[PDB]
Amino acid sequence: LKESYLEESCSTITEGYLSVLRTGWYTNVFTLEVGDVENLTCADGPSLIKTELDLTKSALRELRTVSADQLAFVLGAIALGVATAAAVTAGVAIAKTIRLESEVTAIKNALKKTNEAVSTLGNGVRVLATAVRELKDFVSKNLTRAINKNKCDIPDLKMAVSFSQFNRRFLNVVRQFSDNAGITPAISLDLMTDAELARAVSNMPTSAGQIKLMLENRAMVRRKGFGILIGVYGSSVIYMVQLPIFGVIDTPCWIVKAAPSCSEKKGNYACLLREDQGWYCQNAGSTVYYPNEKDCETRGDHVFCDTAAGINVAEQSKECNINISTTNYPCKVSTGRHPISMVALSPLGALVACYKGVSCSIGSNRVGIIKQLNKGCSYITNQDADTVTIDNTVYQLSKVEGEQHVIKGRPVSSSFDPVKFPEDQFNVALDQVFESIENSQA
Amino acid sequence: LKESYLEESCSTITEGYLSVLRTGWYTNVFTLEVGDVENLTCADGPSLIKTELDLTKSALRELRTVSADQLAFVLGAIALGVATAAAVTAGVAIAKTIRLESEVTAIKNALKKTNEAVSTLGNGVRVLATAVRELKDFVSKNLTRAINKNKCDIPDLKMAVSFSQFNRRFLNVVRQFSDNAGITPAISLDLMTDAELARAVSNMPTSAGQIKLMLENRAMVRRKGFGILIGVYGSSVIYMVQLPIFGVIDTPCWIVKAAPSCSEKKGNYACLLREDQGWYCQNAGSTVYYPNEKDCETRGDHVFCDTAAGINVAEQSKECNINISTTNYPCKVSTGRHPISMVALSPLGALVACYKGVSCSIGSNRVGIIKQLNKGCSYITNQDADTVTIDNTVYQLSKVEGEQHVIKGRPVSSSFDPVKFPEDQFNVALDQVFESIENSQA
Amino acid sequence: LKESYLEESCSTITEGYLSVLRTGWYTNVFTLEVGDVENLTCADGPSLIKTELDLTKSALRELRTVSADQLAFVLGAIALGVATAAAVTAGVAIAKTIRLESEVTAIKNALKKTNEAVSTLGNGVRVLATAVRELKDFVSKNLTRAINKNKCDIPDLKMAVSFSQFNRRFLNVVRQFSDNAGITPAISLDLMTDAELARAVSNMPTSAGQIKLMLENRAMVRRKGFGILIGVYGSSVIYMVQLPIFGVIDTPCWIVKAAPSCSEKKGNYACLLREDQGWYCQNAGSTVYYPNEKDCETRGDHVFCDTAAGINVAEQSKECNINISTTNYPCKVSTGRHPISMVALSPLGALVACYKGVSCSIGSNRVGIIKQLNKGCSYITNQDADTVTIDNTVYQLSKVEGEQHVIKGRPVSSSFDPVKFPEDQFNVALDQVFESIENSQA
Ligand SMILES: *[C@@H]1O[C@H](CO)[C@@H](O[C@@H]2O[C@H](CO)[C@@H](O[C@@H]3O[C@H](CO)[C@@H](O)[C@H](O[C@H]4O[C@H](CO)[C@@H](O)[C@H](O)[C@@H]4O)[C@@H]3O)[C@H](O)[C@H]2NC(C)=O)[C@H](O)[C@H]1NC(C)=O
Ligand SMILES: *[C@@H]1O[C@H](CO)[C@@H](O[C@@H]2O[C@H](CO)[C@@H](O[C@@H]3O[C@H](CO)[C@@H](O)[C@H](O[C@H]4O[C@H](CO)[C@@H](O)[C@H](O)[C@@H]4O)[C@@H]3O)[C@H](O)[C@H]2NC(C)=O)[C@H](O)[C@H]1NC(C)=O
Ligand SMILES: *[C@@H]1O[C@H](CO)[C@@H](O[C@@H]2O[C@H](CO)[C@@H](O[C@@H]3O[C@H](CO)[C@@H](O)[C@H](O[C@H]4O[C@H](CO)[C@@H](O)[C@H](O)[C@@H]4O)[C@@H]3O)[C@H](O)[C@H]2NC(C)=O)[C@H](O)[C@H]1NC(C)=O
Ligand SMILES: *[C@@H]1O[C@H](CO)[C@@H](O[C@@H]2O[C@H](CO)[C@@H](O)[C@H](O)[C@H]2NC(C)=O)[C@H](O)[C@H]1NC(C)=O
Ligand SMILES: *[C@@H]1O[C@H](CO)[C@@H](O[C@@H]2O[C@H](CO)[C@@H](O)[C@H](O)[C@H]2NC(C)=O)[C@H](O)[C@H]1NC(C)=O
Ligand SMILES: *[C@@H]1O[C@H](CO)[C@@H](O[C@@H]2O[C@H](CO)[C@@H](O)[C@H](O)[C@H]2NC(C)=O)[C@H](O)[C@H]1NC(C)=O
Ligand SMILES: *[C@@H]1O[C@H](CO)[C@@H](O)[C@H](O)[C@H]1NC(C)=O
Ligand SMILES: *[C@@H]1O[C@H](CO)[C@@H](O)[C@H](O)[C@H]1NC(C)=O
Ligand SMILES: *[C@@H]1O[C@H](CO)[C@@H](O)[C@H](O)[C@H]1NC(C)=O
Repeated sequence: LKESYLEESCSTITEGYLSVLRTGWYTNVFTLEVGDVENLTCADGPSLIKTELDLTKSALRELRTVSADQLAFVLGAIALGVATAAAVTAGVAIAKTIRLESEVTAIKNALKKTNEAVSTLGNGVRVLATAVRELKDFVSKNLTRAINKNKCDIPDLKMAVSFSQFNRRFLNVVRQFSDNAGITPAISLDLMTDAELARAVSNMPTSAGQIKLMLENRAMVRRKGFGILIGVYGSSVIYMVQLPIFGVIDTPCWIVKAAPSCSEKKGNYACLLREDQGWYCQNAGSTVYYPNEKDCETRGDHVFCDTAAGINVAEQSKECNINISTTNYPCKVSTGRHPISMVALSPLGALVACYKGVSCSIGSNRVGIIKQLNKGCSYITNQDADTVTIDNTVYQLSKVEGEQHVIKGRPVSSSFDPVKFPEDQFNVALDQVFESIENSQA
Repeated sequence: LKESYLEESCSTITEGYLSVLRTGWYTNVFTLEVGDVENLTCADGPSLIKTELDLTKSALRELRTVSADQLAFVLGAIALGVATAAAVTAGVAIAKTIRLESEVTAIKNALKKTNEAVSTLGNGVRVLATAVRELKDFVSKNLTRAINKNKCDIPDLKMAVSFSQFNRRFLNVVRQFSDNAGITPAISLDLMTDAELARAVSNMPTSAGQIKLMLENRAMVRRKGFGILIGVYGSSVIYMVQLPIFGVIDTPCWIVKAAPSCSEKKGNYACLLREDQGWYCQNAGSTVYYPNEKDCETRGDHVFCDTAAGINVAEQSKECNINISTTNYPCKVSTGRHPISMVALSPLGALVACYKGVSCSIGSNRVGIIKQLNKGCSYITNQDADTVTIDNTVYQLSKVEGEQHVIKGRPVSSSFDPVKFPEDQFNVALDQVFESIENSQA
Repeated sequence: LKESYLEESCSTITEGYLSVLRTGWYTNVFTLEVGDVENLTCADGPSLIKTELDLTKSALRELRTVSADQLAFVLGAIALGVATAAAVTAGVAIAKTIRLESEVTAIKNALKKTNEAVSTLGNGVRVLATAVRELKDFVSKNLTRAINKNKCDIPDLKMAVSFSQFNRRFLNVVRQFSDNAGITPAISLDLMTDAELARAVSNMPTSAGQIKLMLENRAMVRRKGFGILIGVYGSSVIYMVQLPIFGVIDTPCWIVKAAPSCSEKKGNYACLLREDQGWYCQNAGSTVYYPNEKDCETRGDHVFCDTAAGINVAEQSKECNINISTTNYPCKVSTGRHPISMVALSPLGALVACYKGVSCSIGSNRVGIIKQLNKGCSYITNQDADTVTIDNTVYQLSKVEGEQHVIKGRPVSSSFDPVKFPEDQFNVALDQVFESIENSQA
């Protein structure tokens, strides 16, 4: 990793990250076979088996009041919530195909002689179909034989404990779908075991290196996917799991951090703040800007981003890290007439905007307070310090390793006359700030 | 459903939705009876029963370090987080009444001879009271008799397994309240079973059709409610569940989507974006605008909205979908001098803002890439395509069925001279953009 | 608590709150000993013990595809998400030290003869180390002896049920880390029991009163901390729990609420809205402003705030509650030319902005609709009413007790000529609104 402190704008850019981009969704349809449990009855009073049977029938009946479909410029603000909404739209759209009675029987037909099969739906979409039959097999082969004419308080406690082991997964699947109205927020271990997740990732329509990274880091696949209830069909619970396809890996990414750049003359301030902070990743000849926090996530040098969360930006947008004052690109900034003191942590350090009214210092976990910082924008290396403080507020630096570089330059905010600085601006092109000053003076 | 593409503003409006509005809260107070478990002791070493007894006493003691109260213009930004905060304020306010010692004894008195009773609190609020006594009954009638003088390693394993079945609900109730500091985020199956949820909804102060919809879709009632711990009173755990009352159903709702409308002349751009996107629902003679995402949620043609999340808007606000340029209503927009290419998915299609610098196409799940899109704002029907792409970013269209209509009109952005277009604006009335151009030229 | 209604700005300030500020993180490292389970085999077919053994080995193997690090001006917008990101950076930074093989052996060495030990890491940071050995002890001392040559279908069901009791905690630890990709969102009862949480809080580097408050309210410590997986080392699962250190308590805090202040003349409106809403707390000679919702949380008179979420503001910023029009502090506001009717709930009442187009009233839970409100900004006491409504939207008031006071003053919005009121402003200093009017007229 290589981090550049951009002195002219009180910002950093950290390069050397490797992309892991979610480019598609792989659909794994499940049929969890429960078995013939309605036709089982316990009439000999309270029992361990009766308790497990009553839980199982109550969970199966509860599943029918759950339904996932039919009833039973500020760049960051433009992209906010898009990927999350896009994920639900995609999942609900294919669930509409799967929910058809004919599509379900076709799924069950593909699973008659095996526990896994690749299937194509009526809309031409290819999915993986998986059967889960232990509970049905236990009910048919073992439990029903032991309840000869409705006597469940049998001396075999192994049978009662076996029942509670075999129905645990089905009960959790019902809990997770009933609590979330049919759309789970993630892929639990009851929707998809480790073996099933490894089997589904291996079947994804992408290349070997992508599948190897997803297999070796499948807890992240778990975290980025979700499950949708399709419905109950006979004694089978049918749901689908949307698995993220990380189809592009190891392309260049970089992150931009920024803090308020304030310059003062005669007690008055001119301040600006870069509004292009966040992650950038390249793919197939274009650069995508991911302006919102929840949309990208690092694991070491790799950054996991949802492509549906980004905005395609021009290549020239990188000149905001180069010649922000003179560039022809409309570099986005906000402005203020009064300073904000704060800390913007970087991958390899911290940006410290320390202005009049606060005290700032850097600290060591072994040695304590190292030094007080001077007023202005300061760049602290995580080799220089372990913590940075604004007054008493502690900011713990990362310990990520990499080379830091200072790209010298007079802060653009220093060129402003505070007496002529415009009204506070929010997410405006920087040349519109200059245009405001130049027009108001003419 | 009927979707109109508004060519003059690069936006859509989809009508035909049916409201499900949360209008009130129904309070269900629970007394979970644990029984006399403190006066039980296991002195014969490690045991299955001892393990279950130690879990139960540890969970009961842990519940006393949990407390829910006392210690032991940009329309979207104005409404953000209001409903969530309002829900907690309402729940904490009535929990203040219920937490009184006199109010608790009155609740316990109403439940002496039955497991459910309608009760009125000292503040005149009517609640449902529910008793849960299995664990107390098992402890009193069964477990205590088997521990004759502190010997728990008894040959009866049925007793140990029965204990672990009977205490499971109480342990989960303690887990859910301890992890969330007394205020659960939703209504779990341990706070309220399917039968208890069906009983509470049936007792709600609303009409039959509302109760029928809530009963048949009670997983959504689960998802929109939450639970508050009241405290431990003797051997009884007392909590309350706030259940959403969907008191208004099947009134007209509609959703507005929008994408940047950009017009270019001689390499310069004038762009605007509608800032009135989101859900609108009518009720009792007024129109409520729900500007934030998490506040409404669809299930087919029905949309579930929290009324505390909306802003009452004038009826005339709908003319932004009709005569946005000439209307007297202050239609909210943002502006830019440079284009943003993006996709805004609609219920029945997609708005594609495709401008210089990116490539856009529409695809089919059977046939592949259908066609490249021309530069400008395009409306794609979900009958025309299955996916829309900006460069490599895929947006999956919905498969919702309904009639699409194009309402022709010259884009308002085409009327602007880019050389005279104002500084970037955020959530301003559209006539203030024209006023800025007209004033700056005078 | 003492609440002041500020008539000149349609806002309230509520004083008398006591701070509970998260000032640091205490790290509790765990080694959960699983035991020699790989070298156990069941070859006699299906068994209860085999099922528990297969779950345990599958959970142990699944834990190796989980990794938390390396792969296997608008004040509110500036501070949004800072504390959450800072918490993860701090936790990942110390996990980098703990993940070293030498650091792990040192932790295991400190725990050889005891279940708890204070240890200092190579980076000079002091942590608490905790061992959890029941599952290993059960596997070594009890389970392995019962499987004499791979026969697990033994007549001892006590052994099978004991196994399922002893492995429950380890299975849940694996579930919570696998679902969240190694970084749990909170501290569950399986990461840290009540006794371990009480032991860790008692060891925190803070004063007695802070530890007593944290001990007596440790469910909030649970809610504000989280856990990070370090890895699997032999048969030991190693994770760390970041516990919030509430190192400052009972210093003054106050909250500011606001609603649109609109004045109309001849059918035209001039409106402003205070944009300094939120929590303020004092500490060590400075005032910190917490502009975002999720960053502070009340429990009675105490408010729990994360210090990493705030912005250090000048003491003079409080004059926005005193002389907002004449003060030299740049009091932040937004503006509009058209009114927004809404309700801003206060700790001891409600601000009601009731303008043309809507109807507003206050209600009682015993008596019903009390009275219709007049147009303008109204302050309702929670002693006056139980609910406030805008049209049909109900806002339930709190029942918090305290003294209310009206600080009389002509609304600043009344001083504006609507015909000369500027374009809509977002988060601008109030004197810049006056400057816009005065400059545009010159
Ligand atoms: C802000 O900074 C960016 C990045 O530094 C800068 O963009 C760069 O501009 C230079 C201007 O020369 C580009 O270099 C040119 O590239 C073209 C081909 O595309 C060449 O034909 C040019 O060659 C001429 O000049 C050479 C000497 O400089 C001669 O050797 C040659 O014979 C030609 O006369 C020249 O190399 C460069 O490609 C871009 N870089 C990128 C990545 O865009 C931008 O101009 C700056 N903006 C400002 C300050 O206005
Ligand atoms: C933007 O579009 C909206 C919606 O299209 C539009 O609002 C509409 O304005 C028309 C103007 O006529 C309204 O229709 C009038 O309604 C009143 C009663 O409220 C009638 O008295 C009027 O009748 C007169 O004109 C009729 C012929 O048009 C004659 O037959 C009659 O004898 C009268 O002379 C007339 O019907 C209409 O009600 C509204 N619609 C709504 C829902 O508000 C608005 O004016 C447009 N704004 C612009 C472009 O400035
Ligand atoms: C907006 O309101 C705030 C708060 O009310 C206000 O700040 C206050 O200003 C007064 C102005 O007098 C300050 O009081 C002064 O404090 C200094 C010491 O710091 C004293 O030297 C001054 O004493 C002189 O005046 C006294 C009589 O008023 C005489 O008795 C004495 O002999 C001196 O002549 C005086 O007490 C006060 O400290 C501040 N308060 C705070 C907390 O800042 C602000 O000025 C207002 N802004 C406006 C309306 O412009
Ligand atoms: C359910 O019943 C089947 C059939 O009796 C059991 O499977 C048999 O197990 C014995 C060993 O006890 C083997 O010798 C047989 O070959 C098995 N037969 C078949 C068809 O698999 C099974 O163990 C029972 N399940 C439980 C949990 O007890
Ligand atoms: C707890 O003890 C009660 C009382 O002995 C049990 O209830 C009895 O069950 C028998 C059948 O075994 C019936 O014939 C009696 O009529 C029941 N009596 C009453 C008063 O209900 C109960 O089954 C025991 N519970 C458990 C879980 O074993
Ligand atoms: C695991 O085995 C140990 C050793 O046999 C058991 O501990 C003994 O328990 C008996 C009572 O049954 C005591 O009299 C002994 O003093 C204990 N010995 C030791 C060394 O602790 C232990 O109970 C077994 N665990 C389980 C769950 O059965
Ligand atoms: C219960 O028995 C009836 C009659 O034999 C049968 O038609 C029905 O399918 C059975 N139920 C299940 C779930 O198999
Ligand atoms: C335990 O026994 C004492 C004395 O008999 C009694 O007062 C107390 O209420 C009992 N505890 C419970 C929880 O019933
Ligand atoms: C299993 O047995 C081998 C050989 O005795 C030993 O080296 C290994 O450490 C054992 N596994 C565990 C987890 O102890």
